[PDB]
Amino acid sequence: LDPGLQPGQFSADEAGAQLFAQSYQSSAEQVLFQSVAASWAHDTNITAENARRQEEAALLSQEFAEAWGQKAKELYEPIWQQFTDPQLRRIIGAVRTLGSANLPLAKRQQYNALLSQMSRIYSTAKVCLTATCWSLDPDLTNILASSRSYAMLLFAWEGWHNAAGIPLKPLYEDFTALSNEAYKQDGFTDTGAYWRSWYNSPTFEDDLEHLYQQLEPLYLNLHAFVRRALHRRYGDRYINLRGPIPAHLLGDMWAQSWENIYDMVVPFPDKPNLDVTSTMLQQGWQATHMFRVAEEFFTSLELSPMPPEFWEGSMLEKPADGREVVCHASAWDFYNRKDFRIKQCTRVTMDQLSTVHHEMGHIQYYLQYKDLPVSLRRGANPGFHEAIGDVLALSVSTPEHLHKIGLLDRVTNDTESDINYLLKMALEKIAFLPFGYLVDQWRWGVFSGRTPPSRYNFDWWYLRTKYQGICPPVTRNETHFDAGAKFHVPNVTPYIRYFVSFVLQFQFHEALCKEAGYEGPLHQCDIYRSTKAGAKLRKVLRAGSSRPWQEVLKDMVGLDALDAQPLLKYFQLVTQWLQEQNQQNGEVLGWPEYQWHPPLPDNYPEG
Ligand SMILES: *[C@@H]1O[C@H](CO[C@@H]2O[C@@H](C)[C@@H](O)[C@@H](O)[C@@H]2O)[C@@H](O[C@@H]2O[C@H](CO)[C@@H](O[C@@H]3O[C@H](CO)[C@@H](O)[C@H](O)[C@@H]3O)[C@H](O)[C@H]2NC(C)=O)[C@H](O)[C@H]1NC(C)=O
Ligand SMILES: C[C@H](CP(=O)(O)[C@H](Cc1ccccc1)NC(=O)[C@H](N)Cc1nnn[nH]1)C(=O)N[C@@H](C)C(N)=O
Ligand SMILES: *[C@@H]1O[C@H](CO)[C@@H](O[C@@H]2O[C@H](CO)[C@@H](O)[C@H](O)[C@H]2NC(C)=O)[C@H](O)[C@H]1NC(C)=O
Ligand SMILES: *[C@@H]1O[C@H](CO[C@@H]2O[C@@H](C)[C@@H](O)[C@@H](O)[C@@H]2O)[C@@H](O)[C@H](O)[C@H]1NC(C)=O
Ligand SMILES: [Cl-]
Ligand SMILES: [Zn+2]
Repeated sequence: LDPGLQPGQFSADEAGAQLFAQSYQSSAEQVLFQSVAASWAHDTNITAENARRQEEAALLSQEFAEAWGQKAKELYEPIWQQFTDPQLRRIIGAVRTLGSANLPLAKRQQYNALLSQMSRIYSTAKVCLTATCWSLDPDLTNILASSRSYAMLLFAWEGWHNAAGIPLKPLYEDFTALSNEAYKQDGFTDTGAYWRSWYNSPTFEDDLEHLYQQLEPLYLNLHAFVRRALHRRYGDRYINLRGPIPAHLLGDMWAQSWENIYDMVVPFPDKPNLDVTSTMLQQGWQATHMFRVAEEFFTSLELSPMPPEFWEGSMLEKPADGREVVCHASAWDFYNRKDFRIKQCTRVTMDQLSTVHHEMGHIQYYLQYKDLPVSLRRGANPGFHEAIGDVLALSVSTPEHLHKIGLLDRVTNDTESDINYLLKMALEKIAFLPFGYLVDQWRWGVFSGRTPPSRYNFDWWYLRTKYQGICPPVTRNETHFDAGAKFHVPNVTPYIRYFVSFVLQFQFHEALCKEAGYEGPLHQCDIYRSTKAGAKLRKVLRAGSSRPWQEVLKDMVGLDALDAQPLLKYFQLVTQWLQEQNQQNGEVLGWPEYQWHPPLPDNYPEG
């Protein structure tokens, strides 16, 4: 560790703790910078030499975290919990938490190499047909989205899960043991306990379950309606009206968003076509247009534009040269208050437009809290950060807004059009809920030891069937590691944040619409050009993690807890309509033939 980056001396009392805290933050910026920079170089240009530089950069950050971590515990361990300043207790609480830096050197290197290898495996895996091979993004993504051929979709689903999942498994086991070993020395029973403590709610798991119970009837009804629509296209052989849906027929590799099958489920096809992708293609929209249009929504609210550094630095398309990259969208803060970037392999579609807004939301957060102490540059909780861009995307997807931006010529205000719109949004928002809830339930069980390696896939599919009511379209066994085929698992980044954001964003939407002075139905609200709504959103963004998230929420929304009510209110019309339709069609809500799997196509796997 470079001498400048090492800690000096401070008094062993609260007043000393304040100075320790101030100096820690000054040094940390450079170490965060070189780390993030080394990660960028690798993720935008995957090579062994860049991977090695990233591993070296991570080692340095562990050195840093060790020096300052041990210093905080040297001075403050028996006394920091009774400190009078609660904002101090949060940083000294953090700095005394070493994480992987608790590992001896050889295991640090093993830990860093594992993250590097798992990430490379997920992002360079391919499905080969003969000579040629498909990558996840764009090739397999476009197949899952626009093929309606049962066999083709199955070849893509099976291919990807095998390519990514199988080689990840032995590495994921080693990672889990090293991860737990590290956080066990910080006082947590396991890494999962550490991840949960970010929400600082002693009753987090029960609060989540009580939320899910309110939402589950909305999913069951969406599920049944959709299952019926599929049965009409695929037939009685491949779809069971009383069983789970095959996991490859919902438009998405993880069946996590159902937006791509909108055309099969749209109840009133004679109204305006709310999927706007084909108009985007016809008009010749490119990535740059999508980002500029996103930016302009932000600036309409009197929030910040993207700085020159973002446009010069960002990667907005998959590289055309001979270069491999991590294609999973991501937003980047370099912790120097100047450099902020998005890395997205942007495709020209309506959902990608929402994703552009999603990522730009992360950046806008960075732009607003950049003058705060580096430790306070986070969301109020991780769910806040994930909700910002989605909030705006709610206004952007409205037919009234799509008209303003030239993507929809008709603009009708009738109950059939509302049901079309609300159903489309449910395919994106309601269909995600079960998946968003289950990923970290799986991962928490793995970290606790409840799910050992011999049950990784057993317990994944139990949860997948339990919550989503889907089944794998081919037989799986414990050699498969289907969880590993989802980005966030091998990239070791938590998921519960997405479930929290899909609820929170409707709470934000309701409050910003009210502040904008908007009076009609909540699902028709567009906050475009509302400076008042902007000022309110800005207060949350500039606060960072300096105050408890319960208080930040209260000031914005009037409530100090997560609440499903605004989401229910938003969807109320289609919730009532879907119930009615399923009764009238004699549907069964749920999948009581839980053991059912579809047969293989006759010529599997040829074509
Ligand atoms: C789409 O249409 C709805 C419904 O509009 C209402 O019913 C229709 C059948 C017609 O008869 C309309 O003339 C009638 O307004 C619109 O929602 C409605 O918007 C109005 C005005 O924004 C709301 O009236 C307000 O009510 C509040 C009290 O909550 C008062 O403070 C205000 O003074 C104001 O009068 C009305 O509540 C609202 N209706 C419902 C059921 O929520 C909607 O605006 C329209 N959408 C678009 C994009 O034009
Ligand atoms: C499209 C979005 C990408 P994201 O912006 O949340 C992406 C996911 C990710 C996480 C770690 C490494 C690399 C990427 N998150 C980010 O880029 C940011 N670092 C999130 C952030 N949080 N605080 N500051 N920044 C995402 O993954 N969405 C969920 C719903 C999904 N598609 O499963
Ligand atoms: C991808 O990364 C490699 C390093 O892994 C970069 O290659 C270096 O480029 C510089 C300047 O052009 C040379 O001086 C080095 O000798 C190169 N290293 C190697 C191992 O070849 C490369 O520039 C990166 N590509 C892009 C587009 O950024
Ligand atoms: C797990 O399954 C592996 C491959 O899958 C099998 O073959 C495919 C083509 C399907 O038809 C399906 O029935 C089978 O699952 C096997 O090679 C492997 O032996 C299995 N693993 C164990 C431990 O038995
Ligand atoms: Cl999280
Ligand atoms: Zn995100």
